[PDB]
Formats: sequence, C-alpha cells, structure tokens
Amino acid sequence: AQYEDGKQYTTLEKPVAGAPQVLEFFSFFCPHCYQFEEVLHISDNVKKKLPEGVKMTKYHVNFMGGDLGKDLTQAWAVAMALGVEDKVTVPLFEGVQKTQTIRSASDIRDVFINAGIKGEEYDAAWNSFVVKSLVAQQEKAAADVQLRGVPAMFVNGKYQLNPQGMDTSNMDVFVQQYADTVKYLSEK
Repeated sequence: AQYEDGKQYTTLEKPVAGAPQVLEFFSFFCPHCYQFEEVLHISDNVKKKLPEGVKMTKYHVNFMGGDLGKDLTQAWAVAMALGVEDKVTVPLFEGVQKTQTIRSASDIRDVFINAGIKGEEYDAAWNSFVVKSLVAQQEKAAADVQLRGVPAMFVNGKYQLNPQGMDTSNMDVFVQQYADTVKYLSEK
C-alpha cells in the first residue's frame, strides 16, 4: 500500500475507546514541538485538511522539565479553560527555549499577563477545580497511550503518527505528508 502500518503511522496494540478524534501531545520543553508550532504549523495544516465535524485536541505533558514541566501542564489547563491557547503558545515556547526567561510559575504567569489576561482572572483559574480536572484529563489521555515521547499525534485512539518515516529534505512536503496521513487515518 501507499500508507503502511509501521511506516507513516503505527497501530496501537491497546486501542483507546472514547478517545478524542485527533489528539496531539506536546511539551514546551520539547525541541521538535517548537518546530511543529513555529516553523511547520502542523496543527494548523492538519486542521485545513480535516473534514467537517472533526475536533482537534492538544494536551501538554509532565515528563519533561521536572517541576516546571508540571507547572506548564497546569498553565496549559488555564489556557484551555480561558480559551487563550493562541495567545500564549508562542511566548511560552520562546520563553522556555529561546530567551530562557521562564524559570518559575511566576514567570509563566507573566506571559499570560503580558498577553492581556488579568492577574485576578489567571490566579482564579490557576486555583480552580475546573483547571484541576483539565490537568487530570491531560494526564489520563497520555497515560491511556503509554506516552513516553513528544510531539505525538493519535487519531481516533488507535493510530499514532510516525513522522520519522516521512521525507524531511523539504519542510513543506513534510507537513503535507503529515497532514495527508492524518486525513487518511481519519477516513479509515
């Protein structure tokens, strides 16, 4: 076939029921994740090729960056609850990996403030049990699929994208192959 299990994707030995249709995992500490966000715009190109009725989910993970890694998972929960993902993703990536100005939860908080979320609104969210449950959801989704590496994308809880098996000489061609694979898997 043109698409082959073990080539553009792998199949989960343990399929996950009731999983999000397109589920992406990342870490703000993850160097390919930075590329995926700022250079490749993977999420946006996948979306442009997906059908109507397809929701896309993106979760942060704990297993990189120790204590700050966990703060970031909680901050991403805050971003999701407030619907401000698109305002904080770039400055969080840059603060962790480019300027290295994010060293504590307070520094994470500063990113949100500078992005225009009010302190009182941020702190209230940070401490809310709605955000506690969003943190639980992120952890459970990653646990369900035995997740030990990022970036990762899972389609319908049974297929896992395999970017290692795609050409990387041309960045644009890589992104479309990736997005076209997600579409293929989606229609499967």
